[PDB]
Amino acid sequence: TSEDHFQPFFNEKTFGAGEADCGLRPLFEKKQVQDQTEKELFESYIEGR
Amino acid sequence: TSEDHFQPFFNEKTFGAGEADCGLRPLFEKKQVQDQTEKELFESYIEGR
Amino acid sequence: IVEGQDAEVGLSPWQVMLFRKSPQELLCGASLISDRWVLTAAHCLLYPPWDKNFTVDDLLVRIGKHSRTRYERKVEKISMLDKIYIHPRYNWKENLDRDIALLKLKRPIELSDYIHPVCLPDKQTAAKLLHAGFKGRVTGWGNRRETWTTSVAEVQPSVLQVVNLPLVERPVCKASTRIRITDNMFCAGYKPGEGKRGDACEGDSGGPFVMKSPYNNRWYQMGIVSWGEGCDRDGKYGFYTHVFRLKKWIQKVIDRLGS
Amino acid sequence: IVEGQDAEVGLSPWQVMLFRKSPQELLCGASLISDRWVLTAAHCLLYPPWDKNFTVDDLLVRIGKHSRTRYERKVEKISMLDKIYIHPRYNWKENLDRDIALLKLKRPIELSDYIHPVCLPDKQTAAKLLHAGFKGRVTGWGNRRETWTTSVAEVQPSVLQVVNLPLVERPVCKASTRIRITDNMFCAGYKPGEGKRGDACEGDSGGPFVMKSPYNNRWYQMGIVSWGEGCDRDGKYGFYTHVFRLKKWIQKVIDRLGS
Amino acid sequence: EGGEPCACPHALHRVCGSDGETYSNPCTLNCAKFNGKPELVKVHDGPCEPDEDEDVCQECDGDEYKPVCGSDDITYDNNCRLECASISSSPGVELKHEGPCRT
Amino acid sequence: EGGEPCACPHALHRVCGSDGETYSNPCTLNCAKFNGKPELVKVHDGPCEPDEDEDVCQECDGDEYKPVCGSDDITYDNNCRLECASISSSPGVELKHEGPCRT
Repeated sequence: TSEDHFQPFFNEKTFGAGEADCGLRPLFEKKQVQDQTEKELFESYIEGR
Repeated sequence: TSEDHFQPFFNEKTFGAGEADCGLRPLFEKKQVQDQTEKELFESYIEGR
Repeated sequence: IVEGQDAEVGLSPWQVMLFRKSPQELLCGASLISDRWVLTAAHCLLYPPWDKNFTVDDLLVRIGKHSRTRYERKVEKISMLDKIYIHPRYNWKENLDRDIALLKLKRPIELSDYIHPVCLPDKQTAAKLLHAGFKGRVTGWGNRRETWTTSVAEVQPSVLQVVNLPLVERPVCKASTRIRITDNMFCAGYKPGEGKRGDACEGDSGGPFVMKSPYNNRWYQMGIVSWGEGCDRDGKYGFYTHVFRLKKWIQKVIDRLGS
Repeated sequence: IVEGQDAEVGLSPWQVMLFRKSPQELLCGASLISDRWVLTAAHCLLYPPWDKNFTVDDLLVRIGKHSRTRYERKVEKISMLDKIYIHPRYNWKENLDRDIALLKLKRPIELSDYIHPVCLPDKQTAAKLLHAGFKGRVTGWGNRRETWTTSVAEVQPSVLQVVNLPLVERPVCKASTRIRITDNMFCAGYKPGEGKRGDACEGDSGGPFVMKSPYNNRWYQMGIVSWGEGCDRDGKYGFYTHVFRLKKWIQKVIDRLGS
Repeated sequence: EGGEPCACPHALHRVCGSDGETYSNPCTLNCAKFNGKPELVKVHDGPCEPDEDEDVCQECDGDEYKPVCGSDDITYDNNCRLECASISSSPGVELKHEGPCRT
Repeated sequence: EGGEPCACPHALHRVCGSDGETYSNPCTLNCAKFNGKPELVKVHDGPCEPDEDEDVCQECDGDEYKPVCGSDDITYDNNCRLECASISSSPGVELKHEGPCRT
């Protein structure tokens, strides 16, 4: 998909920290673990109907 | 004592102007108006005695 | 949140709780977008028809929670607001158009396993993911039912609730309400007869509507709970602020400051 | 000034501001005693420990101001210096003993509603007013916090700050610091648990400490902000150069060796 | 009713109505009026009956005594009680200085 | 400690301390280096991060064009600009002659 990294839109000086690592939950994404209902979301991307 | 009431202690030829009516603020004393906090100063005058 | 299920611990590291100082009450939900900024629905802070207009002194923020009442000493963080920013074109008198507000934390919080920011969408993500039928996730501590205290199933949840819902087709959104929908809002939910239920509800405004990108595996905030007609009514859907659309203002506010 | 308040306009028309040429910084406070002489603290000009040893070409004086930074065209008067006079027995090595200096403006200032001199005390006034428990006033654009923020709020004020402070008994001053006091300095501030707070702070040096006479309603300058152990600390007080104690040198410089 | 009356923002702003029932917010109360109870009107703000005085600080229980003084000029047995007070007993309190309050 | 190295003259003379923060003057830096960071050291003068500069001369905006030549051999649109530069872009600049700098 991407090449270098994710999309850091805001300036760290005004925004603060966080953006670069955003969206990766430490107790799930970071540990290769899935929550009880994630599947249901991904499936809807393929379901179509 | 002089002409205003105060006592000009410095030599006007060296000090420059101002002494005669020093300490009287244009926007306050001259216009008989009290600033917001000076009430406290006169108050401490009766407490510290 | 109606017809939802209890969230797992740390399921939503970005869920924020807006707490009222006096009386000490749950106001709305919100989300952490960085170590110092929070995003909510402007109607939580300002809403004249209820005499509501809160200043940085009328409320605090609670980050890291799971239980809605108990002080969770080991994970919870409390903060005060430095500056509140409400979209200038926020229309509360007509249809809650541009229902958005940014809040700046007095001091940057320390991120942890339970406190982590959600991402804001970009052009590609907005485009690829915002398609009718695709599902997002809503979380909040709002009522689990419509009216106050009715059956054995009490109204307020003990812990954070979760529910996954489908983005609905704009024509269907419009046909559902007698209100003037706009482009700064979207609707989500199940159609009647589908036999699947679920919706946001009172206490949930400000909370995030997220989706997980299948390309980078991250979570993006696409919506903000805003309004609806009742909670989980047949034929009615829930409306959320369109976050991606309003991203120009968010940037304006955050970046056009320090220099 | 800490625990101060925004000063009214033209509250201290004798308030001067020592500005560094390059970098363009606020250095200290100062007071106007006549149309051509200014009174500051000598450590604002000469202080070998920091290498600081300014000359007339190293700074300018801004008078009539209220806003800390903006050039206020309608009131402000900017002036240069001709000669700097620092007390010969000024002691910066041990205790800032005799911390006083006179600055002569290169050209006489034009007085106005915002630019007017303070009076120096005389035996009568110095004696009757200089009694513990009595309140004087301090003004400046110096910090509003000791802790140069990394959290809470902001240090630098926007406009001139004011605070009133009680003179304390010499023994209390002496017992408050582990520094050799002198008769050429006094101290003021509230005692712990006295109900109020307030103190000078970085950037206020050279600023005036004044008292209003009930005998003739004029403002006399009794002290010059000098040094302290932190700003607004419990059990600590602020030390001010004793102006009357040094009025002879002032006279010696202006009336004979000056012109 | 139609839509407008029940089109309500999902925020909590509880009030107590004439029927002795708590309503999530004024919009919630009005939407009901236009759907059965035309006599419904707001009595006062806040729920009709008070909430359970839940023990929200129980996690502090047992903590060693180490007083801290809060910006409210109240001494607390420890930080846990201070921080817990900021969302309950003393909304917004902050640690002024360690040790008891000197006032 | 009793604060013997915290008795500082109340003047500004900002320095950038290795703390990563701006210190009012060298003395305060030193007092913190004791009460806190025993290894804190001054790296450079001036604040660690430059001051956010507003429009100092902002009041000269809208002023009539009446050029004046200052001692720095720079033409200014008007007096207001000259005065403002003396405490900013050209410290101590003063009026040399009226009209453009005939150079």
